[PDB]
Amino acid sequence: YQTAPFDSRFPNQNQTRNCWQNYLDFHRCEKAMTAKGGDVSVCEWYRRVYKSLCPISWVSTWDDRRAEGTFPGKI
Amino acid sequence: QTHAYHMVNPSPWPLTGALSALLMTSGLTMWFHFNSMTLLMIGLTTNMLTMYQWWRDVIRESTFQGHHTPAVQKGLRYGMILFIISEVLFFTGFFWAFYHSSLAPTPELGGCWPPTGIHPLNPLEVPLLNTSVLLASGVSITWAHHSLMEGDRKHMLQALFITITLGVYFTLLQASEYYEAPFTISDGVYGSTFFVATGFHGLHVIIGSTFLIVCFFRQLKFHFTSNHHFGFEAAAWYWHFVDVVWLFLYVSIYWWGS
Amino acid sequence: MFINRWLFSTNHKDIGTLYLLFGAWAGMVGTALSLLIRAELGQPGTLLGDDQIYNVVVTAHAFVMIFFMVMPIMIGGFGNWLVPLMIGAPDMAFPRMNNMSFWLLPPSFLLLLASSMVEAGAGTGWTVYPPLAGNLAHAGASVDLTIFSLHLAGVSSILGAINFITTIINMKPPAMSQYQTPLFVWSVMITAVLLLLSLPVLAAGITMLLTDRNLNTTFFDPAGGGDPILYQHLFWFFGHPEVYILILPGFGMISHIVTYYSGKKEPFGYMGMVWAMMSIGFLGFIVWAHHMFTVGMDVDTRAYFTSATMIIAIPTGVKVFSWLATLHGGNIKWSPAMMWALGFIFLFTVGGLTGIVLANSSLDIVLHDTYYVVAHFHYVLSMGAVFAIMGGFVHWFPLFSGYTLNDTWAKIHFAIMFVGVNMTFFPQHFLGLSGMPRRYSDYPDAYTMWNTISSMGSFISLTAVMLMVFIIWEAFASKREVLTVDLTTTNLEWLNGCPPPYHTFEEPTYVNL
Amino acid sequence: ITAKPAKTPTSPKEQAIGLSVTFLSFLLPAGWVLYHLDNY
Amino acid sequence: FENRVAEKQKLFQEDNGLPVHLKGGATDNILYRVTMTLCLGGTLYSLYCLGWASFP
Amino acid sequence: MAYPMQLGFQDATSPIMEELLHFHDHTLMIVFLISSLVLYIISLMLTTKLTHTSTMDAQEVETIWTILPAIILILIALPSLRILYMMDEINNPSLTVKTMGHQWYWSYEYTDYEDLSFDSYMIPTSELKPGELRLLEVDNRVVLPMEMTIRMLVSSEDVLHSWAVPSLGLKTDAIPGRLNQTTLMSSRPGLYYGQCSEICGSNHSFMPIVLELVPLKYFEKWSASML
Amino acid sequence: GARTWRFLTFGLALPSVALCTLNSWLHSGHRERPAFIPYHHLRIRTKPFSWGDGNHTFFHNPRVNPLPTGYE
Amino acid sequence: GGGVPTDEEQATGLEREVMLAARKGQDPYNILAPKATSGTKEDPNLVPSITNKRIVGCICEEDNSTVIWFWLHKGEAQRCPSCGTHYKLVP
Amino acid sequence: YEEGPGKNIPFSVENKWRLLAMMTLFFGSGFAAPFFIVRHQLLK
Ligand code: HEA
Ligand code: HEA
Ligand SMILES: CCCCC/C=C/C/C=C/C/C=C/C/C=C\CCCC(=O)O[C@H](COC(=O)CCCCCCCCCCCCCCCCC)COP(=O)(O)OCCN
Ligand SMILES: CCCCCC/C=C/CCCCCCCCCC(=O)O[C@H](COC(=O)CCCCCCCCCCCCCCC)COP(=O)(O)OC[C@@H](O)CO
Ligand SMILES: CCCCCC/C=C\CCCCCCCCCC(=O)O[C@H](COC(=O)CCCCCCCCCCCCCCC)COP(=O)(O)OC[C@@H](O)CO
Ligand SMILES: CCCCCCCCCCO[C@@H]1O[C@H](CO)[C@@H](O[C@H]2O[C@H](CO)[C@@H](O)[C@H](O)[C@H]2O)[C@H](O)[C@H]1O
Ligand SMILES: CCCCCCCCCCO[C@@H]1O[C@H](CO)[C@@H](O[C@H]2O[C@H](CO)[C@@H](O)[C@H](O)[C@H]2O)[C@H](O)[C@H]1O
Ligand SMILES: CCCCCCCCCCO[C@@H]1O[C@H](CO)[C@@H](O[C@H]2O[C@H](CO)[C@@H](O)[C@H](O)[C@H]2O)[C@H](O)[C@H]1O
Ligand SMILES: C[C@H](CCC(=O)O)[C@H]1CC[C@H]2[C@@H]3[C@H](O)C[C@@H]4C[C@H](O)CC[C@]4(C)[C@H]3C[C@H](O)[C@]12C
Ligand code: CUA
Ligand SMILES: [Xe]
Ligand SMILES: [Zn+2]
Repeated sequence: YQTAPFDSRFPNQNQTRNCWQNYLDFHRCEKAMTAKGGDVSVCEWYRRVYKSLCPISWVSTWDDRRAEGTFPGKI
Repeated sequence: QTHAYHMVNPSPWPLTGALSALLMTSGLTMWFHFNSMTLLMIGLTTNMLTMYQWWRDVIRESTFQGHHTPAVQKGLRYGMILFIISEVLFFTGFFWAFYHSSLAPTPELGGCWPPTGIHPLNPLEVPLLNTSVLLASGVSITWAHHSLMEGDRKHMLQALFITITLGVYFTLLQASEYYEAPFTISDGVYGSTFFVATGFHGLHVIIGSTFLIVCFFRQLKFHFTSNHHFGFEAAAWYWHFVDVVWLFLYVSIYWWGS
Repeated sequence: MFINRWLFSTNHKDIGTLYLLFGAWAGMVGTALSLLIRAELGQPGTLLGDDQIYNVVVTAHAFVMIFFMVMPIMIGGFGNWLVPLMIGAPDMAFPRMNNMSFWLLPPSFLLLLASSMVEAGAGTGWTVYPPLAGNLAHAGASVDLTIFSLHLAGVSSILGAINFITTIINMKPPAMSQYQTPLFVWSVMITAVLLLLSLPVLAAGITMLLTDRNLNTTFFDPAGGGDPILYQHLFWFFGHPEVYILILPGFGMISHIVTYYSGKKEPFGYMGMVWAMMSIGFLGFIVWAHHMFTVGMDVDTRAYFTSATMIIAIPTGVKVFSWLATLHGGNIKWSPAMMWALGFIFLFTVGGLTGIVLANSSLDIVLHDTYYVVAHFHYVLSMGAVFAIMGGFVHWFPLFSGYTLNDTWAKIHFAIMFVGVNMTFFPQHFLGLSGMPRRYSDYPDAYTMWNTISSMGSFISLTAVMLMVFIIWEAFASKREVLTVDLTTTNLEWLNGCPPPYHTFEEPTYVNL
Repeated sequence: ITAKPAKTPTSPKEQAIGLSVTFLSFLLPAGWVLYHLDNY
Repeated sequence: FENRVAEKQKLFQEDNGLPVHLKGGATDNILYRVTMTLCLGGTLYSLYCLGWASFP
Repeated sequence: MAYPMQLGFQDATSPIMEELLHFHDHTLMIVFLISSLVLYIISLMLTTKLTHTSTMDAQEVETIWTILPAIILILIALPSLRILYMMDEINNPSLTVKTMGHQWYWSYEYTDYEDLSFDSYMIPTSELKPGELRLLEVDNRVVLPMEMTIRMLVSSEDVLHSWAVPSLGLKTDAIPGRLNQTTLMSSRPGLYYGQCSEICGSNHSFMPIVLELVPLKYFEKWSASML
Repeated sequence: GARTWRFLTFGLALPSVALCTLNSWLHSGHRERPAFIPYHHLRIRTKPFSWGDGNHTFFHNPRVNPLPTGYE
Repeated sequence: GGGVPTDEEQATGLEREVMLAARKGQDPYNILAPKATSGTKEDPNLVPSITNKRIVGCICEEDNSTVIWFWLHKGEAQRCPSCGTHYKLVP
Repeated sequence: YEEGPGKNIPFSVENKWRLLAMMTLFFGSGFAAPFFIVRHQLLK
């Protein structure tokens, strides 16, 4: 892993949804693996991609909203 | 003159209207920023005085003085159509804002439409009733038009009264809707698009209803002939415009956007 | 009698005179703002010591020149004076509504000068983009007063558009088809259609900005799901038609001036000139996103906007070549108005061609938000509009006033102005190519030489403006009353004398089929 | 264009006065503000 | 109601030199003065407000 | 960076800026030629005592006046659009860097592996080291590997800004709530300068961009030292 | 003619309004309000409103419109 | 049911004058385009006027975009300076 | 209303020197205004 590869779902200059989708994907997968006592290494691809693409302040705001119960995406 | 056009007497109403615009805008500024409604209420008063006296004079010039030859009437027809076109393009801007927001919902909304936490109105309840009301009022205003062309005073007044009653019913239903809505103008872009688009539409319904009421009183005073009644035609065109904007709002915001 | 005539007017000529006076006054304001801009940039470092005030000066400069100088002069002034005369009509369709289009402009201007005097002004650019124009980065009344100034100007021009379209469609002689109306009348009709369709979209967008600033809407605020780029689309959907609004009446005046001073009865290729203006008007609605090539839109969208934008060169070239073919074989009269019109054709062509450079999205990445854009529009808009206005002013001044100008003084004025504008704007191309951003109060040291020259140019144009006022004074001071003009057989606006009586065409023209 | 002789001809001297007053009306107020920018 | 348009046509066509905004009689004069006083006074008040708002 | 008395573009540092230089040369030749032809024909129309003032037939000449411009526009559009599609063309970046605009400075995030981030402020004129450039120097430069495809993601934490580096052919608006992507590839080491290119208030003139392009080994040493 | 348009008014248009009125009146009961969640994209306050305490929307309904801090 | 006034009953001022003149096939307010004669010296176009001169616009050939404007004076017929068509003023 | 040269304007051209005063005040006020607004903002 060097950086997030080209993703044909997000081929344009606006990459907002690429960051968002990988953040959701990581947290949905982390919930599925924890809720069984499973293994979060399965979620690693999504973690590396969102960490690469997403502004630190977006990740930090989303994290705070998940802990507050105000995150508006479905996890 | 040996042309058929109207040389208008020098008039103060353009200047009083221009100053009413200054007072309403400086008044909104002084309400939003300086905690005061004074200028705004003066501007609203001078705006209503200006519109009353200007359109009174147009009635004096036409019904009482005979200045509306066929050539003048043709100009007024073009003027009202061009005015309605400018109002269509105004609404187009709000529809553009609605489709921009709803077709590409941002992550702050939950990346979905309607946004997370928004409970839209059921479009089959009061919004469907509002649709039947304005469509019915388009039928009754057409009955009024035909009664007037056929020389039938009683049925013109009955049809126009029914049209106005339906306009008022829409306005009271929308007022009630506004109060019962569990979302507000501050509920993000969903509230913003809903209240600004339907709010400008409700303003046009009140304007349209007011125009129909002017036509009702002019008809009671025998101003219209079976052949010459442009104020009635203009109010009917404006009323159909208000109906058609509603149908677009209903399909776009209430139904497709729910 | 004075208040009845000048405050309660229902006369197209008097209202045209009010618009010309208003526009000339606004031009002094806009010129003063332009000289403050070039004084700040005239040497490296800070002059005003306040970059918020610099940004307010730049913003006001543009609003004054567009909304209070060009549109009032071209449409309110020449339009109201000439359109009824050129179609033999006794006035405008809505002579009282016409007076309200005029009287909305002083209040509009007052709201703009209030924006600049309260808080720290609206230092937004004339585009007023959020979030800079929002209630956090521009807290206070300044931006709201700018929005209201635009509302009043917007209502003035929408009602004026309704009046011109109705007048031109409904008030010609019954034998005169639309294909027997003069090109200036076509240019006003088409401008009025663009105003009618574009200003309501601007009104929707700045109303959304008002509600985001004051009613807790979020049309342009990502926190509520809004999008700053939506404002840009609404603004430029108006803004591109607006630049064609600013030049089209100038195209009409240039057609009349070139025809007149070539000693011709008619412009070359009349139906081609009508086609070209209608084509430019139509295409002007489908190109707006060339103002947005750096905001992150899709490559195919950039390809479309590049291609559509370049198409406008075709009808535009037909007009340029048609003006040249009107000169062809003329008995040329080297009047000052002809000099303005020839200056127009050349300077408009240069600016139009830098437009075609900018149309290329790829190159636009490097030229966007640089002085190359500033150079482009000061050629095509600033010099185009101004040269067309000065040509129209010196041509029709004797019609409006009954008095002649001193032609030698008017030629001196032209010569000074031609030197000044070229010395001011030509070097801005170099500044843009070499990467100097627009909307800057100061610049890296490398950009000093061309900024210095540009600022020296701005003072030469000031000398021309001061001379222009003197020349107008000398004409009213000397009172050389017009007797005759040539070519009245193809210039109906002259046929009632100079100035024409308060009421003209009480008895309409006789035109048979 | 043809015109009657000037009803009230403006001599070279009258033009120098007109030009001078015009230029001063532009230059003096702006000059006063720009000269005092330090004091501001 | 009764059709009294002919009586209003006679009033508004009387050869008395009045402009149409005043031809109805003394009530027109009163409404005009109220309108123009509120407009001019309101405009003077808006300038005062500008003077106030122009300083901290 | 620009130099005194410069007329044209900064020397190209990237292959796409090279393509833009060659495309501008082609287009400028056409601008010159058309400008010159219009001025020439004006002088030609104005320099003869010969006259023809009767009605002229326009139909034949208007074919020439529409077809020749249409051909010229196609000859500009073909290479313009080839370059447009080249700067969109899928590439595999080896590095992603974020930049966030602020009133009035840039921050940079290198979060491919480490959480590295820092702010980048204009050096005031009173603090410039001898020989440093007024309005262009920053305290913390954007360290990047040369000869490698880099993905830059641009956004804002407040108002609009625009992240520009003329010598690389780059300009991408910085919009809050939006992540705009561009590709960066430097053919050379060195320092490459740019300036905020969307009006963002009083200090718009004073929040520059400085890239520092170094061989990959030195980029990796710099990254490692940052832990 | 007028006779036809009156026929449509009374025979189709007003009967439609009567049926939609019945539909509306039958579904008019108060819905149970949802749990309050202080979502950051809702109850926006960038400037106080220019009426009341600055925190109430113009047609605020206590039963169904929570404030930023929740139901009154 | 009646009760709506007709134009015949209630039109007034210039509207009524236009209405009454159209019933008689007259056009005192210049609503209609006049039909040209052959325009020869024997058959000139007859230009009504309430005064001793009136502006004539001559569309010399159908579909000409250029209209030729001139004052036509009381007295001997005048000719369009572009096509030579004759016009005679009839006060 | 009065008709003819110098009579179709809201300002008098009866006296060229009074005209020069009025034109000077008219265009001079417009040109001065931005200098005095800048001064006003700087003195804040
Ligand atoms: C009078 C006003 C006016 C006119 C008429 C135009 C005309 C054109 N403009 Fe310009 N423009 C502005 C005023 C105007 N513009 C303003 C004010 C801005 C900046 C707004 C802001 O950001 O503040 C601007 C900005 C602007 C941009 C955005 C640049 C950026 O911000 O990065 C672009 C992009 O495509 C554009 C292109 C054009 C084109 C292609 C034309 C065409 O219509 C030109 C067509 C004319 C010709 C081409 C010349 C004549 C033709 C011939 C002689 C025939 C032969 C020619 C060829 C074969 C090429 N202009
Ligand atoms: C019609 C529009 C127009 C006109 C005429 C002008 C005229 C001038 N402009 Fe510009 N300008 C703009 C429109 C115009 N401008 C716009 C839209 C912007 C962008 C704002 C933004 O970024 O948001 C701009 C920005 C702009 C900038 C860039 C600021 C920056 O990016 O920081 C500069 C820099 O030099 C400039 C300079 C000038 C100068 C020196 C003049 C003049 O001094 C040139 C000489 C012309 C005159 C002196 C006019 C004379 C006319 C009259 C006085 C009327 C007479 C009336 C009658 C005869 C009836 N203007
Ligand atoms: C019943 C049917 C219709 C009712 C009409 C509305 C009544 C009051 C206002 C009148 C003006 C309406 C026009 C549209 C403007 C803005 C918003 C109006 C829509 C409305 O009334 O929305 C209300 C908010 O009003 C608000 O903020 C307060 C709004 C009051 C101040 C508005 C000021 C804005 C004026 C803008 C002027 C621009 C004009 C454009 C000119 C263009 C020219 C080119 C919604 O209530 P809420 O509590 O949030 O949610 C309901 C919760 N139970
Ligand atoms: C409670 C109120 C609060 C809200 C306030 C806002 C304003 C509300 C106003 C409603 C509009 C009332 C208009 C009344 C016009 C009456 C004059 C009229 O109707 O005039 C007629 C001409 O029409 C004409 O000018 C046609 C004139 C058409 C006017 C068009 C009106 C639409 C105006 C909209 C206002 C702006 C909306 C924009 C909002 C952003 C006269 O000709 P006839 O009818 O042929 O008569 C002659 C015959 O009798 C002869 O036999
Ligand atoms: C933020 C707050 C800012 C808002 C400020 C609003 C601005 C100004 C205050 C408005 C004051 C209006 C007073 C009444 C104006 C009535 C105009 C009218 O009705 O004009 C008529 C013509 O326009 C016609 O018909 C058809 C056109 C009728 C137009 C009615 C006026 C509407 C004004 C607002 C419209 C904006 C449009 C919305 C789209 C963006 C009549 O023309 P006249 O020349 O009078 O007479 C001709 C004679 O032959 C008649 O016998
Ligand atoms: C001949 C013409 C007659 C002119 C008379 C003008 C009419 C009103 C004059 C008094 O001015 C008012 O005074 C109130 C204070 O004394 C203000 O309260 C305002 O401030 C309150 C704050 O307590 C808020 O509730 C409201 O914005 C508002 O009432 C109110 O806004 C403002 O209009
Ligand atoms: C962008 C357009 C600007 C173009 C520049 C105009 C050209 C200069 C015009 C003259 O302006 C004046 O200059 C004087 C200086 O020459 C100033 O006197 C100032 O300086 C004098 C001498 O130093 C003192 O005696 C005075 O008291 C003092 O006010 C005076 O105020 C100012 O009106
Ligand atoms: C006939 C032509 C028109 C004539 C115009 C007449 C103008 C009337 C002047 C009234 O002045 C008012 O004074 C109030 C008290 O001084 C202000 O109250 C407001 O400001 C107060 C400051 O004490 C606050 O308590 C509140 O926001 C509010 O009461 C209010 O803004 C202002 O309008
Ligand atoms: C009695 C009177 C006659 C009208 C006349 O010829 O002057 C009639 C004719 C039409 C009547 C109106 C229409 O029937 C419609 C309405 C019917 C409602 O029941 C009363 C109000 C209402 C608005 C009526 C008022 C009044 O009774 C009117 C105006
Ligand atoms: Cu940041 Cu301009
Ligand atoms: Xe507007
Ligand atoms: Zn003829």
